[PDB]
Amino acid sequence: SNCVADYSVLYNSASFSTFKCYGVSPTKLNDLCFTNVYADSFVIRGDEV
Amino acid sequence: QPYRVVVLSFELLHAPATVCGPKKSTNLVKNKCVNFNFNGLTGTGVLTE
Amino acid sequence: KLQDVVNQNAQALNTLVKQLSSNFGAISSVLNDILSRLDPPEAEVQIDR
Repeated sequence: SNCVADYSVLYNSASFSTFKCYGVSPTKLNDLCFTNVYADSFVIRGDEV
Repeated sequence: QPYRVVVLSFELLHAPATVCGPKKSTNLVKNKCVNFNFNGLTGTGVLTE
Repeated sequence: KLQDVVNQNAQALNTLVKQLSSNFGAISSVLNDILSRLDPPEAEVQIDR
């Protein structure tokens, strides 16, 4: 919270094997603003993704 | 293979905005019809004080 | 009788206004939030609902 983020930096990174989104389209993020971010992080099997 | 995974889980509550994507703000306009974006609650109208 | 006819119309209009705010199963009832959050290939499904 209480910061700015250029999501297009993430978008333009080819390193991500998927960039799927379910309630916003990943171009529009740079024009939006939010109350909480909630980032969650983990390691799993590739078949589990 | 193992995979690194991240989930970003934005909260769109009716509450003070606290993280934004980068878009540059501009001067306030009074008594003119304008498209407006305060904090992502975007609309169109006459912004009267 | 006259107060009744005025109230029934005022109720019909209050109902019709409140129905704008109903989701009908879309991700929002604020049409401009959908149009700012989503790209047309996704937004057309919400807006159709």
